[PDB]
Amino acid sequence: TTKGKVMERRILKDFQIGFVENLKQEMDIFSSLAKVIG
Amino acid sequence: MADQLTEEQIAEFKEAFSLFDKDGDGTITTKELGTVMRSLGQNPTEAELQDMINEVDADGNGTIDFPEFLTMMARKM
Amino acid sequence: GPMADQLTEEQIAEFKEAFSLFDKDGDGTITTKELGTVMRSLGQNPTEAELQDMINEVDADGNGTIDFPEFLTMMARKMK
Ligand SMILES: [Ca+2]
Ligand SMILES: [Ca+2]
Ligand SMILES: [Ca+2]
Ligand SMILES: [Ca+2]
Repeated sequence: TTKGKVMERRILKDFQIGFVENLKQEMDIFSSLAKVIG
Repeated sequence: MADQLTEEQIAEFKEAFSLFDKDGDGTITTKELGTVMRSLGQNPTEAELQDMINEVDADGNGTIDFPEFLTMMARKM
Repeated sequence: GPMADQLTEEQIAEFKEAFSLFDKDGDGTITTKELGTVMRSLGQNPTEAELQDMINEVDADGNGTIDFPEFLTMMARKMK
């Protein structure tokens, strides 16, 4: 159970959903994407 | 990129898939992602969960299957 | 058309992550269809020609799709 939860947390971090939600709010898609990473 | 995976890595990613595929139907949905996230103290909105599915839903069928899960896992190594 | 003078490794990792959101099937290219899918998530409804215009201005070798070297070159450029 603890081993499974550690695996789950690691995989969820792989979605980078905070970074992805940042793009979506910012949205010339490629310029606006440069701004988020800027 | 999924082809460059060892037997042990595939076996590991298969086990990881089943942790998310709560009903064992071969797909991960927004609801299954939400259940796991909340069990780890995260409280995503429905829109965030759909965005997460949309990140890796390559065939656009609305869920994550094991091929898509393996592509995600392999490319992020 | 140079890339930005200061291009950090972590910015490059974010470019890879952004590329992977377009290239969902992981074949190393972005097609007009994959671009349209992502922009429809954004609330835009581009035409099949508008999509081809945006592909064409990133597509440095003119083969009709965007690979990661092309994407990264354009991104570090717009980073200025
Ligand atoms: Ca399921
Ligand atoms: Ca799918
Ligand atoms: Ca692709
Ligand atoms: Ca090209």
